[PDB]
Amino acid sequence: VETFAFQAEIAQLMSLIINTFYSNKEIFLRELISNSSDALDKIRYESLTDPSKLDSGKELHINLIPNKQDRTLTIVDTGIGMTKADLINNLGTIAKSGTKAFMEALQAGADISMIGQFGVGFYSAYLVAEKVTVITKHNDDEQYAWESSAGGSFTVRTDTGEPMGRGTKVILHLKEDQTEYLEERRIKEIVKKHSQFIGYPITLFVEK
Ligand SMILES: COc1ccc(-c2c(-c3cc(Br)c(O)cc3O)noc2NC(C)=O)cc1
Repeated sequence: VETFAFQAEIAQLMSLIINTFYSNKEIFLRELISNSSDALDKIRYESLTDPSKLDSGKELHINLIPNKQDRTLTIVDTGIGMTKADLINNLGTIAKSGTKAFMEALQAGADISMIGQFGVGFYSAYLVAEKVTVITKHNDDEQYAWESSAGGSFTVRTDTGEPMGRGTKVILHLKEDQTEYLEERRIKEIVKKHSQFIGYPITLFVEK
């Protein structure tokens, strides 16, 4: 397990998200579904010139899986997946500029719900999750697990759990007072409100 420090600007963003009073927390789900859609768009596009890129799975879709016993909401997609370099350095490089723009927008009157316009919507997960685990698999690369409970650090390891084929699984370990996001009616409501036109099937699993 390797441990890394967030860039200071990203740590500052995470602290703002965790500490600012803001009731409209449900927007986290739109942001993660949007990221999944983006990753699905990319594998679809690349498959048009190299069909073998779908050897790791032809189905392009998103599953939402609540588990009340583990207190997790999991978002699974079969998108392009992230590489080790994506997780450790490269996406963070991009996030630095988006965070700067977002911060300046907030100071100037914008609200947290506009976060995705700056390319850093992932971090809205910390509105509802005490810990986020991201399991991801890109073609021709290994399966990795990224994880953070904020506080300025994250970890990355090669994942020895169930093989995914290709794509990304975001496991939200929900805060104790945010368990509404495990309820079927609540998730359905949020998907219909904010993610109704996503161009891939979204299957909301039910609990056993
Ligand atoms: C908004 O920035 C993004 C958006 C998506 C990704 C991504 C992902 C990805 C990342 C997150 Br977090 C997520 O919730 C879902 C995803 O499928 N998998 O490959 C990618 N790789 C690419 C290039 O999309 C990475 C950065």
